[PDB]
Amino acid sequence: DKIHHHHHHENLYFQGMEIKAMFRDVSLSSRNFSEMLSRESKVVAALAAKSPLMAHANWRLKGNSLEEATLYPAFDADGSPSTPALAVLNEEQRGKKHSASHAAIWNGNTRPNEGASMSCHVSDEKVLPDRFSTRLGVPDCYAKSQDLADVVTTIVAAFNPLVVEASPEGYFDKQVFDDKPGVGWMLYLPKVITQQQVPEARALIPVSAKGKQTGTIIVSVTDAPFSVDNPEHVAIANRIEIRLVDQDLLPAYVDI
Repeated sequence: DKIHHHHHHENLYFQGMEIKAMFRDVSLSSRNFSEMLSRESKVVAALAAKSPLMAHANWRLKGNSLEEATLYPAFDADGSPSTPALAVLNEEQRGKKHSASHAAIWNGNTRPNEGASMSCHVSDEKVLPDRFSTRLGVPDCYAKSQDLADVVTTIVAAFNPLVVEASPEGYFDKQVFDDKPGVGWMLYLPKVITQQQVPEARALIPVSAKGKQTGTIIVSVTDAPFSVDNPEHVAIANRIEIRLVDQDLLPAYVDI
């Protein structure tokens, strides 16, 4: 109900798909809202191609209430960051030296399972990694793995991350290593990962950029939408996690 439009509800448990990325951009500040919203606009564009409910015009800033969460559109008609949105983010940042959510937006849809939201977490000290996350909702029978791969590749091109995790909420309690990233439905790593290294993987999608393979998306399930309630989906994602660690391909969260 308030999972997408309220600011702090991103810390609460919900039923839906979650794509979490960790990156290190030494040129990105926590006050550079224009660059944050422009990167989010690229991710929104990938979602808008799949569903009309994700169109840029519908997206709004998050708020402390449903009323102020529907007042400010995130983008202009062309998809660029809107000035009213940048004006609000600059005023809320004023004085506040510490914030756990930057450029937090939602698709303005309050209907169950029809909503979506995303936010950035930029650290100015750059000792801890920067973060980006997006929440979409429970995948139905018409949820193709290629559609999720397209959204992950767009996030890789927009943030050049060190890791992207894609899994339904609640998979973290089911992953083999709690100190290392989970495979879930998909896992992106900025390394060339082959069939010989991970023979359990149902798909290994190469991600290319600047004239070479930048990384690989590891897919556990390709026949149906990944379900945390399906013990077969969890067991194969768990086997892939064990395989990746056995060959020192899976880093610890603290080491990222």
